[PDB]
Amino acid sequence: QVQLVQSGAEVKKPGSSVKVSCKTSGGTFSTYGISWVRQAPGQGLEWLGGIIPIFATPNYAQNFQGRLTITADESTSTAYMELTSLRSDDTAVYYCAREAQPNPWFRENNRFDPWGQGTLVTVSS
Amino acid sequence: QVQLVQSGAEVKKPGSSVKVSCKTSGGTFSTYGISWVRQAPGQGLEWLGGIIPIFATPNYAQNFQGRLTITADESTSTAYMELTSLRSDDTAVYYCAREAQPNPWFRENNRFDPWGQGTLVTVSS
Amino acid sequence: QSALTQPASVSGSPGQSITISCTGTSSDVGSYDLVSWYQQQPGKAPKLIIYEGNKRPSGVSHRFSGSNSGNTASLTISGLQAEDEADYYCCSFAISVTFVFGTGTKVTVL
Amino acid sequence: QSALTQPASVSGSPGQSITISCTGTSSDVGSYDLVSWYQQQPGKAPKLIIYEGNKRPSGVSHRFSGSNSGNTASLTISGLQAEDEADYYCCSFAISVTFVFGTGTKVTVL
Amino acid sequence: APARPITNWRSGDVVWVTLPSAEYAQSQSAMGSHPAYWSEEATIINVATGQRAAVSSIKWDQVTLNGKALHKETHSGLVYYQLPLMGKINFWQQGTTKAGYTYNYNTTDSDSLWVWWDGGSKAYLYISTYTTMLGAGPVNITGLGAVGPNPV
Amino acid sequence: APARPITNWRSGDVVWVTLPSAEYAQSQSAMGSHPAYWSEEATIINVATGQRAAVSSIKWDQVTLNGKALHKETHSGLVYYQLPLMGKINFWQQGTTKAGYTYNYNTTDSDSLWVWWDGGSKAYLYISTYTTMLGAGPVNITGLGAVGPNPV
Repeated sequence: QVQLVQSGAEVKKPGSSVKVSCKTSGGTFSTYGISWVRQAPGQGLEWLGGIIPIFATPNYAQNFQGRLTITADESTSTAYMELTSLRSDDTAVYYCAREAQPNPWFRENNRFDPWGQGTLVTVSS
Repeated sequence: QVQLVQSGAEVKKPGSSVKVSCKTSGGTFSTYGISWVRQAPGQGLEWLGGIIPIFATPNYAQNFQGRLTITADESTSTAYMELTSLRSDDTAVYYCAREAQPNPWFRENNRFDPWGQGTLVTVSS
Repeated sequence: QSALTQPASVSGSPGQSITISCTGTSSDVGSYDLVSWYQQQPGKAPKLIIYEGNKRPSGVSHRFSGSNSGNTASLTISGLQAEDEADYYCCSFAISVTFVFGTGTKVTVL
Repeated sequence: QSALTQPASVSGSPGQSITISCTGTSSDVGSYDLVSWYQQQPGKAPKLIIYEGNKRPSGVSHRFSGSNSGNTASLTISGLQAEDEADYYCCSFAISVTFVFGTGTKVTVL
Repeated sequence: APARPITNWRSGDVVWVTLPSAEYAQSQSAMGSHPAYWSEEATIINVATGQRAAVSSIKWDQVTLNGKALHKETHSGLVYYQLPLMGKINFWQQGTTKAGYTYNYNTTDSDSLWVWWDGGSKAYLYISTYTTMLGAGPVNITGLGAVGPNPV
Repeated sequence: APARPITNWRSGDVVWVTLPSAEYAQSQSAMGSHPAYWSEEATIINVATGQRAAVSSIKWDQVTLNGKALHKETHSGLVYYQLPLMGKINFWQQGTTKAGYTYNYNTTDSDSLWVWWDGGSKAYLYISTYTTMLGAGPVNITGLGAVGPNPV
């Protein structure tokens, strides 16, 4: 059973930038995928972006293009996300999830079987 | 429906070399395979060799290694086989067959759906 | 890109069956035979219940069934219980390399 | 490399079923779930009847069934008729990139 | 499940190109007046998915990379379509160890696949080359590459 | 239904090698005292079949190409295993357009993948390079190639 462990909760002032890390224990990245999903308090799930570590070509949603960066490290099985120019509506619980599809290709057939514990980021003062 | 058309029957003296051509009509080679099977009169089918035209790396049976050459032409959809140092027991009907496995890889799971009309080679005097 | 429309509120009595739809527009949402479903109980992280249309992961209760009809993917829960009172989301792949989550549906027990 | 052993002579009365075995030795003959069967009537070119275990090509009579049990692949013909009186061969892929044909079986009607 | 069509491409895809009868061109406009090997009956294969098609049989104005249309360059009235690659394009003579090399063999720049389309059923596939190391033509050439990111 | 194991290879197979934290070696014995990039935790992928494994996790005395064992060269007491390629090995910095080139970048020779194995759970994967065009290391490198015929 592979485990996804995320960094601790952070509080940041508006206009700053945050970096949330996701740790893969019990295995390696291999040829799987990593996706970032955030949930604002009282709202639904919003997919932020994802990456396939062997491809190393991240792709983001329209709302976060030019504002989000996703990177993965193979030496240490850690995936990163970075959101800049934080606003008050960026306050959410950010989830790291694994795209459980062994083939990096055929990525349309995919699922998020293991989920991270979730990191809560608060953008206020 | 794709058709395989072979060259006409030939009579060759012992010790000579014959070249049998197989023409693909109704389509192209694409990424399929071409195999050569011969049947001596009154006996069973014997697999001689095969090739994947895009790979262009022929492989032969143990008995015909160093005696058989198989090549494929893509500009003109024709497959060739060449047997050298002909003996009296080489007299047989030679068949060209298509390996109807679309993926060049996964070649283990294969079948010979269309067969050529067969070329009868007689090695005597 | 437009999100996947979901029936925000769905309710049912204990024992009956309910169906949650997932409707999208455009071919940028992919085929509906490959839509995954997730369940989020209050305070917990989302967990996968149905993936690849109607495939159930190990340990998922056999009361979750997934269908596909044209431009709508449906999740059906049979034998409603108190532990089915959660939030359910559908996700799919896009022509642009992205994932789109559904609007979300809350399941209530009458 | 050793060929595939076949029961050279097999016979059956009109109506019953017959089974032709295809036994090999040594990983080198590949999986027996991916064995193809061919039928050769007198004077005609070989034609495929069963491919990839138990898959029948279009136009092949539905009386041909293929099985797989351990290191033996079996072809079964139901409802023997005069048109089933031919020669049948099994083929398989090898670890060396080659194809191995069976010894061949002649079907007779009593 | 339905297969991913060869018209739709993604970054990190492995591309297999066949160049039957490829000819040598001294200068290609799409590659900045540099030598190239081109074929009239080229075939493109997505290795991971196994899908295939003849280059002349593809409507190249409908080909998308990561959901976006391919980059177009109008050079001397001829419209060329670009398929970017991660790294260089590795091409060699069919069935032989003899292996060609591209124009930018010294440099660190990545390569690209260039297609000329007339809007009908005639398409030309171009691959970068330095000289006639594989012959002046006709010569059968097989190339391999990995699809790169969308041009910016 | 059982997938083809990555231990068994065929000619024309497409190979995908990852070289996390690759280091530069000025001279490697298996490449005739020529520069190479090597990684300690490399990963090999058969692109067409989708199978994968860590290089250190593979028993390299059991790897067969076309049913035959790989060629071995004992160089200074270290046993190296060879995976021949059709054409050159195409490698680039991972996640970037920056693309490296091999030693024989003007020659027409093909490349090969060299693996050092200790007989246990420690394997080194080597890819041919000319200079430190991707840096002295550590650097993440992705390589692509097509498997060639058996050495004769």
